[PDB]
Amino acid sequence: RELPCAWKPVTYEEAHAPHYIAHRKGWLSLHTGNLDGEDHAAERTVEDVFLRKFMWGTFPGCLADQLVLKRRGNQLEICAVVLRQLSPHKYYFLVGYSETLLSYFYKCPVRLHLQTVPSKVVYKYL
Amino acid sequence: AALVPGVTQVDNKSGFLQKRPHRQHPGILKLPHVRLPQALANGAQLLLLGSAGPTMENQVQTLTSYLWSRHLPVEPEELQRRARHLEKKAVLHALRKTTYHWQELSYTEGLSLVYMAARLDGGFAAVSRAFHEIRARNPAFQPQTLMDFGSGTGSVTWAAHSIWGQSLREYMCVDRSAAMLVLAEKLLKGGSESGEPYIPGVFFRQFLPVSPKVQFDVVVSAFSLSELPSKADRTEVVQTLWRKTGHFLVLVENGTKAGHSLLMDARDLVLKGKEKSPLDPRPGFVFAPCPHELPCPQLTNLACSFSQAYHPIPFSWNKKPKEEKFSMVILARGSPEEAHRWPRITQPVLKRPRHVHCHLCCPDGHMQHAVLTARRHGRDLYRCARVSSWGDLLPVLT
Amino acid sequence: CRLPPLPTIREIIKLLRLQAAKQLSQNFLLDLRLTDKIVRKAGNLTNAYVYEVGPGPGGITRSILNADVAELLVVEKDTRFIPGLQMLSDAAPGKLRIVHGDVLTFKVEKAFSESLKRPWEDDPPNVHIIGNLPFSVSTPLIIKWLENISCRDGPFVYGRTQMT
RNA sequence: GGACCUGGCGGUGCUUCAUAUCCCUCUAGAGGAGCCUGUUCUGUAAUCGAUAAACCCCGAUCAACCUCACCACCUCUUGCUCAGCCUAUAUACCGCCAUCUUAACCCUGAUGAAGGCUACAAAGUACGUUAGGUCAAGGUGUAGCCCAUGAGGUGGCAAGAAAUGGGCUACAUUUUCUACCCCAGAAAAUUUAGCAGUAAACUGAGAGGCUUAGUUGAACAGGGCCCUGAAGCGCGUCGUCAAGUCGUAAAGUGUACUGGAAAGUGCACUU
Ligand SMILES: C[S@@+](CC[C@H](N)C(=O)[O-])C[C@H]1O[C@@H](n2cnc3c(N)ncnc32)[C@H](O)[C@@H]1O
Ligand code: SF4
Ligand SMILES: [Mg+2]
Ligand SMILES: [Mg+2]
Ligand SMILES: [Mg+2]
Ligand SMILES: [Mg+2]
Ligand SMILES: [Mg+2]
Ligand SMILES: [Mg+2]
Repeated sequence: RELPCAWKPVTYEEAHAPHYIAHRKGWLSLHTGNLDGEDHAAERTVEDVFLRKFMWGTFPGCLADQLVLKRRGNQLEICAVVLRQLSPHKYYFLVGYSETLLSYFYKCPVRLHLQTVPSKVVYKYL
Repeated sequence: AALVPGVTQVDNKSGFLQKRPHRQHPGILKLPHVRLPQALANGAQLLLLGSAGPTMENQVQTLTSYLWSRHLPVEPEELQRRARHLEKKAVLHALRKTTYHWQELSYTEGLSLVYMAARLDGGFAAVSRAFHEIRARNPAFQPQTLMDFGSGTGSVTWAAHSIWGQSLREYMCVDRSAAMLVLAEKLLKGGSESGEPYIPGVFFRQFLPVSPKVQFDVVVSAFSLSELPSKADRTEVVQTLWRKTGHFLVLVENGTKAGHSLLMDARDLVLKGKEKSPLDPRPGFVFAPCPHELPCPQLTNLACSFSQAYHPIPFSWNKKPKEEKFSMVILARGSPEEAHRWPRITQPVLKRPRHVHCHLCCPDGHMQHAVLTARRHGRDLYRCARVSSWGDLLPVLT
Repeated sequence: CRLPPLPTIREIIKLLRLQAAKQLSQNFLLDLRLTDKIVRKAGNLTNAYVYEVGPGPGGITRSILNADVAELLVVEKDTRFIPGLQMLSDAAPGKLRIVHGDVLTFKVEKAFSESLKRPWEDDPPNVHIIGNLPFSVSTPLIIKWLENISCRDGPFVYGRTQMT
């Protein structure tokens, strides 16, 4: 263009800035590690990193939004939001596959909670 | 590769090694900590007496950081190139995010005072080191005539005075800002609107003279080309200054990637003469800091800068000594004096037990990271490297 | 031959201590280019002896010195311009000889050497006068010099000196 | 050739006040002595340089015959262990800090360029960036030397002088010691804050120079600005030799005379 001539849909998580994390947004992962006195916060962080990368590479172009990783006791719930573009048979295949891999990789009863949506739920435009 | 272990030897001319210690070897160009002339500091403080409170400290810091982190203006072709990719992968917003907003600084009276308080001592130190280069390597040079493009507060004028005042007789100071010209005159007159100038023969002009007939012995441009709004303006200004340069053209910018790129563009422009039949037919070479005229081996991803420590003007916020990091290039008319041009140390020298790290820009146009040790290179060359510092010349031959 | 830059009207107001531009009571030709034209029209001045009247800021002075004169006798009434003319003399050693006094009473007949005196019937004697004076002073001056030509005295002791 | 219109000055000054930050005033403390650091000059072959590496076993500390570092001489060699070095690089990334940038509709002018307000209302409504610092409470790599950037041995090195910048100690009579916790007895120039539970003085608790809890408790408190805010008036609408590879920021109209003409005077007219 020209020098003084210079002088995108976003979901809720994308729209709101980091300084709203406890004001408007929430926390994607929920666990006891960061509480006072509790241990293994770093191990939970590393587990979260691996889960997010694995899920984004195992459901490519399906996840409409970011994961929600809940932990109760030794349970590990992945609440994901996906699109209605892939066939349900492939979704069932991938759910079973991912559940079994993550259970045998983290030695805990992992479980997965797909929620399909017709399309990205755009909050605003930035 | 100007240091081959066991082959390259110290350059002993004038019987250097025999008659004088290693701490005074001819490539030692380091300057002691710079102190501004008492008249200049007193004038600055007197002019700033009106308002020197906590606001002025913040204003000085903000202006300093803004000038240091300022980028070169974005050429329109660059906007097109980036916009094409952004479209391929809203685009205007992405450009507003990923492009530097370059603005003209209008130096009114308040911003002139702030710029004085923020940059007078730093500019003085940088220009003093640049001038000391010439003085040390050519002690016979006795200039009678100096021009200063973008002479803001007169730092170049004062440094040239401190060095060559017994011969200089005319100081042309070009600056389109009336407030900055007024401030420079007040500084020369002891900070008082009425008085007698400390330096004789200083002429102040608001427009750059453009005529190859009038030619100056030293032409200086310190932290001035970064304020020009486009590459076309920079090119025309550099061409004019080189045309009017008689012996030496000293260009000094901030020691950043932007400053180094600007200076290397100017260096290439001057070296690759395009004028078909100029009034002055003498060619130009790089007197310092480059030992060659080949393209800079650090323009790819790094920069090239030099440091000069100095004592700031006493203020409510200036307590400890500071360091001025600046890029420089000196272009001289004629041809190189001899074929024994020496490597330049372009980074801090690291002294470690029984070895020394020097990063050298060799005459062949390449950088060399040399770890000089006595057993490998020779006792005399090891001691010369041990005593040398950032921005000095290493006397090595063959 | 490098000479000092011509003073702009700002430096001239500062020099005369008026502090403003509408109080000069004088008009200066601060265009070195028109003065080049005038000195060109004065003739060929190479190795000539020029008696320049009404120097003022020194545009005419700079123009004349740019031509290869031998001696340039300057006669200035005001002392605020002698500093500038002294700087001019230093810039061009040996050529500018400055004097303080009135042109209506200054005696040019003794100024130059007696080896320049040509006879009246021969060519003009290599001695020129150039002048940009106040018009309140150039008319009495030309009347006086016309009387001098009639009597063959004064500036015309050297012969048929040409005036511009 | 005639009439009209838009304008633009990246413009120029002033006026009044809101004028808080910043001022100026005003208030209260901060220079001597002894050591330690910064800069300069002088001097040496050389470093008055450092202790996850001495000493000390009150605090700290100087040189210590510690040891590393420097200078001058030497020695060792397949050796420690497919050896050995904290030698470089965050100018490798990550991390941690910091810098900078981030339209429509409706009327008027004869349907011309063009213009549209009055409140006791008259056409107007809708992330990147950085030769950045950090290798001391943290990582993932990449390079270097490998008859030496490794391991030893013998000597030396242990500086001098000023002016100024900074830091640590003691600096008392409104003091010090005991009993008490307040009626006893003995001793002898810049700068930092201000704006109040603040300054100053005095205690406790912590993680092991930094975070929290208390006690006593002042002095001064007036004038004006920079700069945005709120508006108003005015002004203002450059030249030249051959184009820049040029320089720079009462008043009028006629006519006559003008030889002290950068324009003056005389006569007649105009606003
Ligand atoms: C702010 S000074 C830079 C610092 C100054 N050189 C010093 O030594 O401290 C640069 C000045 O150059 C002026 N400038 C920019 N372009 C110019 C030009 N073409 N001719 C003359 N001055 C120019 C600007 O007004 C600006 O004030
Ligand atoms: S000294 Fe070398 S690295 Fe520096 S600007 Fe010159 S050529 Fe480049
Ligand atoms: Mg080290
Ligand atoms: Mg020592
Ligand atoms: Mg070691
Ligand atoms: Mg870095
Ligand atoms: Mg008359
Ligand atoms: Mg008349």
